[PDB]
Amino acid sequence: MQEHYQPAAIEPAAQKKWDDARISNVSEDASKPKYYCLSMFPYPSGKLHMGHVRNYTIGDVLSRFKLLNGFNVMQPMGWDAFGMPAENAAMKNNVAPAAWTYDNIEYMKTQLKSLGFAVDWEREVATCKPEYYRWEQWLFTKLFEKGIVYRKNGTVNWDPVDQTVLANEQVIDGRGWRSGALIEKREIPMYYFKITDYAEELLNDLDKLEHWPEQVKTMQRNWIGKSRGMTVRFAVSDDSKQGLEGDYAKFLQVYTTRPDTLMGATYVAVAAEHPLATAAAADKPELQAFIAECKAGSVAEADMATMEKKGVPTGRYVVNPLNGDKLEVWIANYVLWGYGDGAVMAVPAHDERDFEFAAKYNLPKKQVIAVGDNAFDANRWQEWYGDKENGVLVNSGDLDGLDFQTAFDAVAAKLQSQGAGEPKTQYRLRDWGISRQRYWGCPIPIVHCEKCGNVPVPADQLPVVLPENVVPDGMGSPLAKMPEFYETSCPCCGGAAKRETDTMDTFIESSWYFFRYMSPKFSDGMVSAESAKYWGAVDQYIGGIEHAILHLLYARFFTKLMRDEGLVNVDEPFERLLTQGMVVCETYYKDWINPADVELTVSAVLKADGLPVVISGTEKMSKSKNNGVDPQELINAYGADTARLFMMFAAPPEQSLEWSDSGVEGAHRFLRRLWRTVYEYLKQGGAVKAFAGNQDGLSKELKDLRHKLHSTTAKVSDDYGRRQQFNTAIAAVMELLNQYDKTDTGSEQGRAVAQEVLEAAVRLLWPIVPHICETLWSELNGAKLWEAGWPTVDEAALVKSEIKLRGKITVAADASKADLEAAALANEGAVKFMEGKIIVVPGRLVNIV
Ligand SMILES: CC(C)C[C@H](N)C(=O)O
Ligand SMILES: [Mg+2]
Ligand SMILES: [Zn+2]
Repeated sequence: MQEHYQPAAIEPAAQKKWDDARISNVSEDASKPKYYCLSMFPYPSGKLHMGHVRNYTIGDVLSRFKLLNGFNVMQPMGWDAFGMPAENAAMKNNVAPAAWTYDNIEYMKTQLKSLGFAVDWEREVATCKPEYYRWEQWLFTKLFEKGIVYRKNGTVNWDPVDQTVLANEQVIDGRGWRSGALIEKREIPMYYFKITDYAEELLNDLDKLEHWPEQVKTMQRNWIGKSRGMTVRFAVSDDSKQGLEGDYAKFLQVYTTRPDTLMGATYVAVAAEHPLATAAAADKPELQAFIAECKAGSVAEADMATMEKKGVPTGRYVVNPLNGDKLEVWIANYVLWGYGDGAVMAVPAHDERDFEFAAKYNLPKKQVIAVGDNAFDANRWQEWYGDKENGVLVNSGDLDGLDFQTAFDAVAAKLQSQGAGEPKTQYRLRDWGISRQRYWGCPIPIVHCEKCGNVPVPADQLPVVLPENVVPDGMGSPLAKMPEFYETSCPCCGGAAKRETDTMDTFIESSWYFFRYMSPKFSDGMVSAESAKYWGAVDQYIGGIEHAILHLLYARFFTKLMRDEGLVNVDEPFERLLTQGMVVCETYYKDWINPADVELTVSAVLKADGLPVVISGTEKMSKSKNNGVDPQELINAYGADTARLFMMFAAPPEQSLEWSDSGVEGAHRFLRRLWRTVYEYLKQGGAVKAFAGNQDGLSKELKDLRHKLHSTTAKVSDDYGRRQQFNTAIAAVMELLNQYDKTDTGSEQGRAVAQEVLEAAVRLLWPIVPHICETLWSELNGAKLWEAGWPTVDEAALVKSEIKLRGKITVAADASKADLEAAALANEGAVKFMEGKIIVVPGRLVNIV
């Protein structure tokens, strides 16, 4: 054994031992219980960043822990390789996006192998390869046949200068980004997943996920936005039919989730495109201007709640079918023409938005809900104005006194009798548009034929191959200009036809890749049933909260689609879910300087020029402030184990991790100490059989150390398995070593206990720093570490020794105050001096007066 810790020595050899042993290359082995630990696979955008290293070390700790508990553990990796990164690099460097990701793949793959993650590289996928995306094309056509995917016209943001479609985030103040020209909204045919059909199943199944963090389930429910409310029809007043045609001359229909407050509607509001809006806007020019100002506007959800609510009166009127009030119809910029009806009611007394609107315009407010003896101020919104649970109706005539749900059922009753109303479920969830006017993406398997329409490619012809020898210019979609690509035959009639040229939302790959890992070379379908039956569902998923909504929702949706196709039998893909916290680092600068390029003394200056540089604040490692710390700088300088140890110890996984030079140093020093402990131990005796069995007759000191050992093993087992707090687990192992350091392990029995401590410590840290632990282990013991398995808790080591003057009794050391006092009134010498308060002094006397 060398005296000095050399990570650059032992880390490649350990990996080679693990590789040669093929401990991570696993099959569908019924001779072992399966465990599927999955980390969110990366975009091959170039190199790894500290976020990758944190995410994948967390998954590897969990994987290795289950491995040492004998599970058949699959920890797969692969490349989410479609998207804009490559397309952008293709413009920047005149290289094909394929060639640019593959170069990133083989680099990041050796970068990951370098870190020693216990990963089944035989299960590696790359989503940008035909043998992968052919299967999402296949499912696309299957669902397109059933109408679960359909074609309809949707609006997009067209930049008439950059000449492509822009995302609703890449538009700034109504204009483009790299062009900044006035966006043209254009109606183009597009493909959708009918995810609304699965809304209720996606909502209700969340309850099955007892091991998901509730916030993620909460975020998923709010995005689906189920509501149980009422459709309500308002008779258009006789004087207000001027210009109204058809069923819009008859009634204004709105949706509401507070029909219990229908007696409080003081006006109504219609979208800019509403027939009543435009029928009023004929002879009134200022309404036509308002309608145009609304049309020329963003529709971003974030822009909507942070928007000055604006309305205009119309002079048209409708009648509330409950109390006969005459209510003016306003046009308002918060009403959207597409979400159910194009119009809402407004109850300012019990809806804050309606309250601020009515306070701006001096519109009336009618309190119809009261909450106990709560005073009500018409010029002061308070939280209880919107109480759906602790309210009963007031100023509502024959509806006074009912709670929400009783008044709900009564208003439904009253409205249905008149026919003017019916209950209705609604969801904010829209359908999932998957078409992208982009090159580097899965081609959409549809061929357009003038005779046969939009026909899907037969399963025999799949894949529709994306040509890789392309360098997109950003001035269009190169597929739509490649006749050698889009020109084809019709599969139904054999005549001239053109392929679809849009590609798919790259969320499509990440929506089913966890199943493909079960059989990534299977050629007869998405996933062989043999592997799907064995692996079932992902036992543990690890990723960032940036995917808690859309990616998880799409992954769950694809699971239930794939189930309903009979490809899998699970309903939900991820049982356990762990959200990694982000990694932050200080920034340095008008001109942001990578920290490794900086000499930071109290002060801080450049690394080259040596001139004073500005030490700015601390934030997520990014490119916007050039504070990403390349983990390759970390591995070269301290080894992989120091890197993994630093991030697992710096903070709990869910919490943000602050980069720290002294932190990495400490991690490396602790590994240096762990190395020296074993070396010093073997220098004065060499290996011996670890202590085991009855510990009676061990000295008090060695007994305590065995107590500290097996209590540590229980707490590290708990921190790995249930709490998933790896920082406290590492702390506990440091506490054991500290007590060991203070324990005279010189005797024969002392060396046996010392051997027990060390053999447990290296196995307890192996999930975090396996390179040094694998090395130290084989220097302590000749068996395979993975075959010796996770250390067991010796519960005997946890039982600590037991503790007129009438007599003396023996009680336990962890006894109760009633435990000692109970034996006092049953002692022989006690009853002899008692003849039919009890001052119990723990550790001395228990006198009974
Ligand atoms: C699960 C995937 C959506 C993860 C994604 N490829 C990422 O690197 O963030
Ligand atoms: Mg269950
Ligand atoms: Zn045809």
